[PDB]
Amino acid sequence: QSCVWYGECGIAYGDKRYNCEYSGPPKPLPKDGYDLVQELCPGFFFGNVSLCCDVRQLQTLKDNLQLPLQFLSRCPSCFYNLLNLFCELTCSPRQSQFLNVTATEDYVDPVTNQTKTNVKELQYYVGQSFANAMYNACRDVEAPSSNDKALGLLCGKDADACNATNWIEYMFNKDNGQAPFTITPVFSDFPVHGMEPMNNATKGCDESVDEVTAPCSCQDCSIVCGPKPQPPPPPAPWTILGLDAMYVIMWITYMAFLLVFFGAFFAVWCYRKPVSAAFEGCLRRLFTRWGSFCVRNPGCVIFFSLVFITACSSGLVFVRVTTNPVDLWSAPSSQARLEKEYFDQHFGPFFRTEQLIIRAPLTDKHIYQPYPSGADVPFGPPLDIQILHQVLDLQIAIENITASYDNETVTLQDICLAPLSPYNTNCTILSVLNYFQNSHSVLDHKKGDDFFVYADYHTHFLYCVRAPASLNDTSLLHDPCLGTFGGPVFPWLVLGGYDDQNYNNATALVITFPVNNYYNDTEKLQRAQAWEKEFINFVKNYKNPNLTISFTAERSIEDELNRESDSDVFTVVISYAIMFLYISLALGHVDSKVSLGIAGILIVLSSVACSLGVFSYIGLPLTLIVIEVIPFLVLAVGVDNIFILVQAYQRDERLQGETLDQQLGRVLGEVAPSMFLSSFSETVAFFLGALSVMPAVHTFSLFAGLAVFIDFLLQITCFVSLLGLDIKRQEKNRSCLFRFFKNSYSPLLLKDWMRPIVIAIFVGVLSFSIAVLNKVDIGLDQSLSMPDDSYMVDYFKSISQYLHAGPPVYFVLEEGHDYTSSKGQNMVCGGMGCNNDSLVQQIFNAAQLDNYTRIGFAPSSWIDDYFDWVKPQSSCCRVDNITDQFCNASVVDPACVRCRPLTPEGKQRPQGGDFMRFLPMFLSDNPNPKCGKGGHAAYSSAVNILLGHGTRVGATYFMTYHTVLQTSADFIDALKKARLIASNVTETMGINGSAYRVFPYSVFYVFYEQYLTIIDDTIFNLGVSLGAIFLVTMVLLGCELWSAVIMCATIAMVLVNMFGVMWLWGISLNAVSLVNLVMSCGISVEFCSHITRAFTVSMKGSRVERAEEALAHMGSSVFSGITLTKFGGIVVLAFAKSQIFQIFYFRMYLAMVLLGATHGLIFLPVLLSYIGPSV
Ligand SMILES: *[C@@H]1O[C@H](CO)[C@@H](O[C@@H]2O[C@H](CO)[C@@H](O)[C@H](O[C@H]3O[C@H](CO)[C@@H](O)[C@H](O)[C@@H]3O)[C@H]2NC(C)=O)[C@H](O)[C@H]1NC(C)=O
Ligand SMILES: *[C@@H]1O[C@H](CO)[C@@H](O[C@@H]2O[C@H](CO)[C@@H](O[C@@H]3O[C@H](CO)[C@@H](O)[C@H](O)[C@@H]3O)[C@H](O)[C@H]2NC(C)=O)[C@H](O)[C@H]1NC(C)=O
Ligand SMILES: *[C@@H]1O[C@H](CO)[C@@H](O[C@H]2O[C@H](CO)[C@@H](O)[C@H](O)[C@H]2NC(C)=O)[C@H](O)[C@H]1NC(C)=O
Ligand SMILES: *[C@@H]1O[C@H](CO)[C@@H](O[C@H]2O[C@H](CO)[C@@H](O)[C@H](O)[C@H]2NC(C)=O)[C@H](O)[C@H]1NC(C)=O
Ligand SMILES: CC(C)CCC[C@@H](C)[C@H]1CC[C@H]2[C@@H]3CC=C4C[C@@H](O)CC[C@]4(C)[C@H]3CC[C@]12C
Ligand SMILES: CC(C)CCC[C@@H](C)[C@H]1CC[C@H]2[C@@H]3CC=C4C[C@@H](O)CC[C@]4(C)[C@H]3CC[C@]12C
Ligand SMILES: *[C@@H]1O[C@H](CO)[C@@H](O)[C@H](O)[C@H]1NC(C)=O
Ligand SMILES: *[C@@H]1O[C@H](CO)[C@@H](O)[C@H](O)[C@H]1NC(C)=O
Ligand SMILES: *[C@@H]1O[C@H](CO)[C@@H](O)[C@H](O)[C@H]1NC(C)=O
Ligand SMILES: *[C@@H]1O[C@H](CO)[C@@H](O)[C@H](O)[C@H]1NC(C)=O
Ligand SMILES: *[C@@H]1O[C@H](CO)[C@@H](O)[C@H](O)[C@H]1NC(C)=O
Ligand SMILES: *[C@@H]1O[C@H](CO)[C@@H](O)[C@H](O)[C@H]1NC(C)=O
Ligand SMILES: *[C@@H]1O[C@H](CO)[C@@H](O)[C@H](O)[C@H]1NC(C)=O
Ligand SMILES: *[C@@H]1O[C@H](CO)[C@@H](O)[C@H](O)[C@H]1NC(C)=O
Ligand SMILES: *[C@@H]1O[C@H](CO)[C@@H](O)[C@H](O)[C@H]1NC(C)=O
Repeated sequence: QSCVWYGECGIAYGDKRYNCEYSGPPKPLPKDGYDLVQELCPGFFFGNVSLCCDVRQLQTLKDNLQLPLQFLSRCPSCFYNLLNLFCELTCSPRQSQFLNVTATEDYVDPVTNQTKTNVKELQYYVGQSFANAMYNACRDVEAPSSNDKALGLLCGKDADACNATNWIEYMFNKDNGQAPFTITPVFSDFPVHGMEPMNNATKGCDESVDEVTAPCSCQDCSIVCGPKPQPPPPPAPWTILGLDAMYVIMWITYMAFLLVFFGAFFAVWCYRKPVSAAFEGCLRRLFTRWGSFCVRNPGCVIFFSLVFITACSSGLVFVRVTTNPVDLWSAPSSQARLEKEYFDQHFGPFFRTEQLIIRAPLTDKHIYQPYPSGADVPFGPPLDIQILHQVLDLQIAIENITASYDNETVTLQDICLAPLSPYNTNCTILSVLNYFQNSHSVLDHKKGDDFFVYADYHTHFLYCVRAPASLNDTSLLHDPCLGTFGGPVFPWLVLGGYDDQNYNNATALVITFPVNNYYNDTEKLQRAQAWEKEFINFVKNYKNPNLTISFTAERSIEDELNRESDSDVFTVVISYAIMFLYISLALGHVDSKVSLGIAGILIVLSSVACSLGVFSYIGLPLTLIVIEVIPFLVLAVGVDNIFILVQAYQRDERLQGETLDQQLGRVLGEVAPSMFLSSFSETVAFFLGALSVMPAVHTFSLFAGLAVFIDFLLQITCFVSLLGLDIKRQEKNRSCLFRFFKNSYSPLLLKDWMRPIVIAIFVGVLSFSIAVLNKVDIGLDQSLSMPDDSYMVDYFKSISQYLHAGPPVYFVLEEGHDYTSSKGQNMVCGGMGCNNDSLVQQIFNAAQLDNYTRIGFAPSSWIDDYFDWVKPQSSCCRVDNITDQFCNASVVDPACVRCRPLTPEGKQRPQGGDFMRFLPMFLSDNPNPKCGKGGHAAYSSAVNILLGHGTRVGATYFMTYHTVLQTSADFIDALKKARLIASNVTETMGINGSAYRVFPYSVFYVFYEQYLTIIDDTIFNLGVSLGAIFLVTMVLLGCELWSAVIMCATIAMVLVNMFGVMWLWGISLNAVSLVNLVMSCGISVEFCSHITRAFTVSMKGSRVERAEEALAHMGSSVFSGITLTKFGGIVVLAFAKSQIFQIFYFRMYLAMVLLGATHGLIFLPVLLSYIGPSV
């Protein structure tokens, strides 16, 4: 056997040369084009080659394969068979078996006068199962900038009826203009004329060609791609018989309660036919004696108390204020905080983002019609050419801003981040104008002639939203849309308002300005914030009636909070003014107590300032929010104690010749145990609520506890002396409620029929509260912490309404992994031979779910890219022969050799020291137009290399994006499921011990890690505070366990009803809701204590009469003392300016006050009447 048509001497036209005829033996290859044999069909290299082939023939094949390579190279198993059909067809060693030249003519040589016979025509025998396996396996390849089949672009006609036999005929036909001579294919599967066609092994778009080349994608093949994944949605509601299954357990219980209760009443109604006294007695004596002492030594007492106030409150000179949200809302040692500490150290902190959500309301969508052919494509309003010009103008102007600072200018070019610098230094700007490179000329330049435009910016947009990483349009335009900074711009980051793939339909435009964030550096942060201030002002004052901008900045939340935290002290001052007005006129009724009310307010403010100052000395910084919510609470408690004491005296009648000290000592000894119990129960409650892990609640709790305690002490002391002085005064000229409570309310409430109704109603409300308890929301909106008139609220609305991607995620593989071994790479890979449970594959599956696991996009790993780069076929890597230095992809090719040898052993992955030998050059590679993307603009940051000792790799991350996250529920779900993925990877890696582990890092993790344990945090906090209250009460009130248990049960009822009100007004259970509940459990005592003690210490006959006696006596002071004061306070606060107050403090306080009032003054009377301790 032998080949024909050897060499290429003839010429058809242009460069087309008819191959020369030569029917001799197959020519041993010259050892010269060994590389070509490894590129065209490596199936020939088993050296004795004896190939009929010629290198000018190999290179003219390669020249013809440019467009087929461009289309079918997407799926290697396809372009592989196509090659099998051409290499064998041209210079296979048994060419004569399946070939027969027909037409040949002399070719005169202008060099030798020697006639060389050209091959004008011949037939090529192709199997039918071969043409069938080829077309059917390549028929699915889609084209770029379209959703057609690449055969639609390679048949020469519509892709709907290009059969498999005709297309090969057209490919071999010179009628297209590419084939140098037309070949008539014969598709016979059996040897005819003694001529048997070629039938080599064949591979479809599903099977892979080599142990390193992944199969074709289901984008370009329909058979490879199967059933989608699906998670099971568990609601986990019990729903016993149709309803919440908690609505029924309670309704069922309540009916049982009402029957077992009225079935005992209506059942009896027919039946008509040293251990305690020793500690409670020394306190009375001590307090009487001390009150007498303070009443007869007023000068010394008041002077020492003022000296104490100043000595303690002068530490307010060292006051520091914390405004950085991380320190406020993040525990200094939480798991997420430690992960953020680890990420900022090895990869540098996450950058600062300044978004811009532009929208064009004044415009309608328009249609784009392709000239040659194609369905109509509608474009959203903002993708209009005029709107694009105006947005480009806005962006180019946003780049000017300089915002001088510290006597020096600070330009964006200076503060923004440029990944690949100092080679390219423009910087990262993520706008849809980067597809055109921010150029009016590039945006307007058209490539058509009158009556039609060939290409347009519509065409460019459509091509690169499909392929945003190209370096040229390569389709009648030949322009890249990679971006001025170098690196792709993903269409989901620069657009919004479209529908699930149709970036044509985008209704909004997103524009991001990434800025470097610095780790332990303040001049740079000051510089960035100084630029951001001017950016904000500019964007705020830009008019442009054609656009509706929703903007933000990294420093905008902090600015918003410093503006709301100073806009309500103007609120707190009116509150104290109304408190003083009420206190001055109501404290007894020149029967006016204005002088005494002023003294009480000054003692209270003194207590506030003193608390703040002592803790400033200790070093706890102020949150300025506390400094605003603390005064209200302290005023409430102080006014209650003052009124109790002053009124028991006012209501006290003097024995025989008593001057002043004896009466005051007697009144204080009989009133102090109660005031002391209330003050201590609240101090302990508050201090104990200062145990959670949140610096804002921690410090607030501490501050408020100390202020209340110090205020109690200072009041009881300076104020009892000053009360003695003022009582002496006025006795030289220098009740209507009590009648009611005893006269018409106490008797009514305690009748024998009204009591069962009241108890039933209150137990019913408690049952309701227990039923709807577990339906309380969890978390904070993050949009309600802002005023109403702010632009951040609008920005959050715009996000929720338009954006499609969320915050980026980094799956940080900690330091300690190998990376220099087959298995060490398989654990990390998302590739050919490495495992199916690897990190990248697991993140890929998670992204495939995208609703269950809130991870939206593929990992975009660096090791997969590195391997693609190092593969010899790619050829991007190329070293100098003598220097072992990185030869760029654009080089004269003087002496640079390929990095990996092009052999079967070199095809494998670089497992040994070549990995770490070539990795740095990759990470230093730039985006070369001939090579590709390079590994500098995307992975230089993502890979850490330790110098020396073999240059072992450090910590690396694989960053993907979250899905649009709109609510606290969304954020907590994202955190949880990211943790799940990380734990799976950590498990699968099978680490010896816990030397290292994978963990995900996102910006909001520190702010949302508290809601993964907030429920157990609430349980612990509430239980501990209530047990502390219980113990303090059962100790201080004597030793009666019955009174203490009744009071504790009433406060627990109050808390449960607090949770009911939470559910009912839409308050969430965050660390603020939790602080207020743990506080309320401490304020309830202030109500529940007076009534129960007035009941306990009484020696009348029946339970009803004891109840009415306690009600009259103490409740006349309790309704006027605590209720009205706290009510005036809350009604002034109802008009807030910061949202969080007006929602949580106002609602929580109104609920607490009115709930405690009702419980105390009604349910305590009746419950004691029924089951109170006898004596
Ligand atoms: C989201 O974008 C897609 C396309 O990117 C929109 O699909 C197109 O819908 C518009 C609506 O008018 C059609 O103009 C267009 O269909 C055109 O071409 C067909 C081809 O025969 C023609 O018969 C029609 O008359 C029309 O000219 C749609 N494109 C196709 C065929 O896919 C989709 O509607 C967008 N979503 C929204 C909210 O509009
Ligand atoms: C992932 O996100 C959500 C899953 O919660 C899915 O949302 C897609 O589109 C909108 C979202 O607002 C919803 O639309 C659906 O439209 C059809 C129209 O016929 C309607 O019959 C459905 O009842 C539903 O309203 C829907 O949440 C969702 N659509 C579908 C078909 O799921 C999204 O689809 C999810 N991704 C995948 C791949 O399912
Ligand atoms: C077509 O099939 C033939 C089968 O002989 C291939 O020829 C080689 O087959 C093996 C590699 O595929 C070699 O190990 C054999 O040495 C060699 N067989 C012969 C001719 O003796 C041929 O390579 C196939 N086509 C391609 C893709 O090269
Ligand atoms: C971004 O980098 C490009 C080069 O990569 C810089 O060069 C540009 O300079 C002018 C912009 O002011 C344009 O007129 C040039 O066309 C453009 N270079 C090329 C190749 O055309 C440019 O200065 C950088 N920034 C901007 C804003 O373009
Ligand atoms: C417009 C489309 C159809 C063109 C793509 C098909 C082209 C690239 C195919 C069809 C026929 C093929 C040619 C058939 C014959 C020869 C002669 C041989 O000694 C070198 C390869 C060469 C030159 C082939 C190059 C690739 C080729 C030209
Ligand atoms: C209110 C009492 C307990 C004092 C505490 C005041 C401060 C610490 C509270 C009040 C409002 C709160 C903010 C509410 C909203 C947000 C936006 C969110 O994306 C980050 C947390 C952050 C920033 C919270 C941090 C904590 C916060 C600032
Ligand atoms: C090739 O693939 C096509 C795709 O539909 C299929 O119809 C055809 O049967 C396949 N060829 C076979 C099975 O021989
Ligand atoms: C703003 O930018 C324009 C264009 O880059 C430039 O001409 C001008 O000097 C810059 N500064 C201005 C306008 O103050
Ligand atoms: C910067 O400071 C120097 C010295 O204080 C001063 O002379 C100079 O004017 C300042 N820069 C500008 C722009 O004014
Ligand atoms: C895109 O198109 C050209 C072909 O004209 C290609 O060679 C190159 O990769 C890109 N253009 C340039 C000028 O490099
Ligand atoms: C809006 O766009 C038009 C486009 O012609 C322009 O003339 C106008 O100045 C822009 N701003 C407006 C109308 O406020
Ligand atoms: C996954 O793990 C290995 C590698 O593929 C294999 O033993 C197993 O069958 C695979 N199965 C799936 C579903 O990935
Ligand atoms: C490249 O280096 C090899 C290694 O010794 C050497 O044999 C070869 O001659 C060198 N070629 C050139 C062009 O420097
Ligand atoms: C390519 O590498 C050469 C090596 O010296 C360098 O001079 C040139 O600037 C590089 N071009 C790129 C990275 O685009
Ligand atoms: C984590 O892995 C388990 C099996 O080990 C699997 O059941 C679960 O779905 C995985 N979680 C994901 C993929 O979020």
